[PDB]
Amino acid sequence: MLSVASRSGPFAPVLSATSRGVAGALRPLVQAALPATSESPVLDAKRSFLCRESLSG
Amino acid sequence: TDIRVPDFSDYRRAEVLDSTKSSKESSDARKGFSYLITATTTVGVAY
Amino acid sequence: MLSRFLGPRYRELARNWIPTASMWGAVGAVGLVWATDWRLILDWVPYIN
Amino acid sequence: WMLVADLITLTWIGGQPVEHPFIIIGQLASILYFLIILVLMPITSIIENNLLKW
Amino acid sequence: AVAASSKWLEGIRKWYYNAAGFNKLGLMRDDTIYEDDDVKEAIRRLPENLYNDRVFRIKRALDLTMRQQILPKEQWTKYEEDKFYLEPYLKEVIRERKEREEWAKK
Amino acid sequence: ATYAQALQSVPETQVSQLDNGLRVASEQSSQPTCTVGVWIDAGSRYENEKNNGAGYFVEHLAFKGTKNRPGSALEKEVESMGAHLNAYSTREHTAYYIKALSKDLPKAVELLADIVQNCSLEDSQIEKERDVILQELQENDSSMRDVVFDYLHATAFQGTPLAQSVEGPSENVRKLSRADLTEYVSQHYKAPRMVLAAAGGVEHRQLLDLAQKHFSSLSGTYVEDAVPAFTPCRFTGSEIRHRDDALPLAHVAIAVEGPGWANPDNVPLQVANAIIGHYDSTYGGGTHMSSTLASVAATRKLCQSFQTFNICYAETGLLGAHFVCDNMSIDDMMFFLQGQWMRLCTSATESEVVRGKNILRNALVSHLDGTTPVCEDIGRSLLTYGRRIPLAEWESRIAEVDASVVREVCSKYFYDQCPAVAGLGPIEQLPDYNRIRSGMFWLRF
Amino acid sequence: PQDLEFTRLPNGLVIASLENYAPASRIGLFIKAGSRYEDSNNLGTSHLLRLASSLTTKGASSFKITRGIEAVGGKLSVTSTRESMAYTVECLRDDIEILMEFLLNVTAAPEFRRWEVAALQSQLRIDKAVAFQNPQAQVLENLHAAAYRNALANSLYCPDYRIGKVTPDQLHYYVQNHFTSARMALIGLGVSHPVLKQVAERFLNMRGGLGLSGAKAKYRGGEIRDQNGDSLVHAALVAESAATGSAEANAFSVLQHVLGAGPHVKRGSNATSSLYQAVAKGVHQPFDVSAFNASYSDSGLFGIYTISQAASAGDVIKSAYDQVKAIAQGNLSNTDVQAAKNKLKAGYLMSVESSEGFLDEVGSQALVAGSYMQPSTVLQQIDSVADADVINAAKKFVSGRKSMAASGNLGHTPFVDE
Repeated sequence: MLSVASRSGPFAPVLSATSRGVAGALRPLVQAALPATSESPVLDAKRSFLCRESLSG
Repeated sequence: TDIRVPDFSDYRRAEVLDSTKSSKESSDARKGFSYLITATTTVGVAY
Repeated sequence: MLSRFLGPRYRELARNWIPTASMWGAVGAVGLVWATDWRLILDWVPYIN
Repeated sequence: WMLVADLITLTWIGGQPVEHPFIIIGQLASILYFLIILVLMPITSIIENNLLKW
Repeated sequence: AVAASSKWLEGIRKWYYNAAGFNKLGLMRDDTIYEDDDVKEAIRRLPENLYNDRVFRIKRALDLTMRQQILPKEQWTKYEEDKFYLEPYLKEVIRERKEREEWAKK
Repeated sequence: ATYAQALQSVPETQVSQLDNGLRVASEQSSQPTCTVGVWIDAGSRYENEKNNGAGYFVEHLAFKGTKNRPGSALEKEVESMGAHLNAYSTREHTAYYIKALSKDLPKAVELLADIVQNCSLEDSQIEKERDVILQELQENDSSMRDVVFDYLHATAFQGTPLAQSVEGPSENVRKLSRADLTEYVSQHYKAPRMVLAAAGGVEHRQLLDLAQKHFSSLSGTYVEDAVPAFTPCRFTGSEIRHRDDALPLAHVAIAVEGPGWANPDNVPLQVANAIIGHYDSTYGGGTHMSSTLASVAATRKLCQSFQTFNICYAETGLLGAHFVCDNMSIDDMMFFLQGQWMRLCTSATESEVVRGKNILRNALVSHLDGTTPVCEDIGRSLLTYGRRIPLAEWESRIAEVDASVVREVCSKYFYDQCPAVAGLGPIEQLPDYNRIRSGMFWLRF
Repeated sequence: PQDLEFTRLPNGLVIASLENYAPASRIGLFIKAGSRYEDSNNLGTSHLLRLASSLTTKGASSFKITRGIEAVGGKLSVTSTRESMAYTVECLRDDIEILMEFLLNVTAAPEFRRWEVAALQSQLRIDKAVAFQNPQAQVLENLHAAAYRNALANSLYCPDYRIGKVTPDQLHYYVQNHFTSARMALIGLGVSHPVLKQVAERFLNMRGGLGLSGAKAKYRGGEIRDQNGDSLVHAALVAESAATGSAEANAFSVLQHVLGAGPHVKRGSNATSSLYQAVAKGVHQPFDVSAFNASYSDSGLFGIYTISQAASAGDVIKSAYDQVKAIAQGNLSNTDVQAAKNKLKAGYLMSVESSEGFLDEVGSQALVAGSYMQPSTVLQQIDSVADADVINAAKKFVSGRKSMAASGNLGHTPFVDE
């Protein structure tokens, strides 16, 4: 009936024309981050993650 | 977060030691002073 | 075929640049006579004799 | 090579006295030196462009 | 675009092709073009078999001119066999330059 | 049917007030879900050097148990109805909010009133929240973008409260007692400094009577009730350089002093930053893009990303750009960016301003999509402008911007001014401050 | 009001439109394509097709698409799953007619020129390395290869040997056989229903029917282990469950929320998650645990996902698997079932609030089922799930053949037969 995002877990990539590429829905699922020392590393092809997609205007 | 700028008070000009404002204002004054000290030099080297 | 001057957007090419040049076509009548030893503008004013 | 033969004419005229045949020749050759570079050479290259189907 | 001079003006075109002599060096017409920026973009867009044919034909003609020699007359490039291999790629590069220029003034 | 007619049919915001001074605002939009929260005038700019980690410590203990619902009993009640709790803390604001079903509105308002009034700061949850916060600080050091914006505030506002960080230094985290947290709530969680906002399937009359039932015992005027003093903060042109060659990419942020919240110069300065734009290496536009700095960085592979920002406070702000590149590209990225600022102070065309106005109209309506960003826009506009500015008023301010207005406002804020610079990583090719300061004026105009 | 207008065309195309009175509009085209429809000779063609939406078409050059969309402030994005692709356009209400024309040139008449496709091959390497900075992404691609022999085992990203070798003839062949009108749906959000229809009668000259049947997916009970230098161990353990749109699929959705499907409170201790409480009894170190649910058109996967440290990874997986065994032998309260139905009901209504989530929800219903159902109908199907069906879905997992994927330092991670 429904999407793959409703019954959450299988992932999806996006490409934009003026925005950044996103991977998945529940891949950074949390309370692995409240348990200590979950570091996102420095990258060599690094990206902006908030990526204008939630901007105030 | 443990990193902060050390104090620069014995190098500052008199107008910007109050540490509350003179962000935007008294800025045309302090660079208009140090532009006159160089503008005399060009007419002083014109002649 | 130098029609890059002929455009409907770069007519404001010459309107942001000529307010610089309000004296700049006559600075040779202000500045070169400072060193010519002529009397071009030296009769204009009683400033100089 | 018409331009080279025009500069040979001006080298000969410039060592001649200013008399009757060397004023009408020396002033028509002064005209043709500018007519070849400015007018005749750009038109002839365009004619050769059309003959090669570009 | 005159129908009365349809064959006569093709006689002057065939005469000028033989008076010019790049066909005696085994060259095609698009080999002899002056390479400005639009031509250098059209060479980069050629398929790999047409690029390699052009590079060898130019090298063979430069080697003939060093020796002051020409090819045998049965190896000259014929007039109705000259392929304008570069002309479709060059008309598209120029159309893209003129599109970016109307946009910059409107 | 028209964009102009669609801005008229947007539902309006209704504001009320209690006897203690608490404001209550709503927007009804006919949907089965809602978002309700509390927005507070509190933050790290109201802290001094003795309690700089106080407001961030209090946000951690907010969901760990109150007097009526001790321990995990608050968490079991939110989960059993399918609702979400969230919070954040900036340098000037603090928010707690709930996303729930619109028929669970009386239970949601009751839990929010118990969080902000009767939260227990128990002494065993403290001394175990210290180690969570101390480990979170070490995780923040691996985020290069968060470090470089903390550096930019620390050098632009050097000896003011606006230079402090939200989290506070590690020696303050080790020593904050239970007494310092109870003083922070009594001094700052006060009812004329709070806003109760809601968006979704809400009636305004229902939220007002729920606010009188649960919030009326808030102290209206205070013991001795002295006016909360507001010390302003000045801008200083300066720089800070952190050299570390083992990092693979370099982060650079640069800004001049910008306008405050209620300054009307903010709208043409956002049209101007929309002409510079943003770029990232995963974009599909690349070399064909309208922004000049974006098209140059894609053709020559100069950077990984850049962005422009407009940060506003009550009286001042930061106006600038941030970029990431390799160690051989810092001098070229700074050359092209400063050349675009000077090309808007002069020379700005009418066709750029039409594109930059269309970008700002699209970014304003794309933010207000869903009950949670609409509710956050209600809660922070009443603390900032004292009112909610509707979408029809934003459009009439945008429509009066033209090319000569952009040239006047950019010349006022950028031309011949001292910037603030922050740099981190392999930054040996970051230019000298004298060569950066000389880049803020031209030879001709 | 004006809930939805739903229409089948005589060539098989689905058109759906809802008239808002919102200042913005949204158009989406949804296609039955993606990585499950490629075979072993053209692996990675659908990843390159996702990255190629700005290239030159027959109606607009690549310069005019970038400049013409940016001149009004619009956007163009592509999103993909293993079973579908979606092309989305958004702008303000008065600009929507000229961005609808750009969307039809991209999907119905593309050109794949040699020099443009050759310059785009290096973007595959950048796009894959950005996505693989998340350790969840490569674990989930190994899990589909371990679980299936074909047709759902294909990755969303291009294989490394294949970067540089995707040809223009492969892109022309993929669009010709998979972008057809009986596999497509056009969904609007601020446009009237007559406007979308005459838009839709401008792509029917070619693409008249169904293009190519895909192979049915066959379950493999495999295992893939990936030793590397990451600091934490990611592991997943699944079994085959049920296809989307069945009564057994609803019982697995309720079972996921009984066990635990993500947190509700910021920095909370997950008090209602029975998986999280059972692991945290014996483990006193940082971890995370979740229930995994993936549902497709002819198959599905259900299981557990753990993130742990290297020395503790065997203790986390064994205690998580033992909790599912207690539910399968009858230990289930009706209080925990009713609390799980509330999280599943509230999460569905919250995922349809925005314009982005509402448009994706109508598009999936149009391709899978060919109709639209009100959310009042969806909320009554969740109510009809009984306690006997939740226990019976946990018995299908316990007695089923397993698949596994793990990554990190795997010196203490158990094998799938142990």
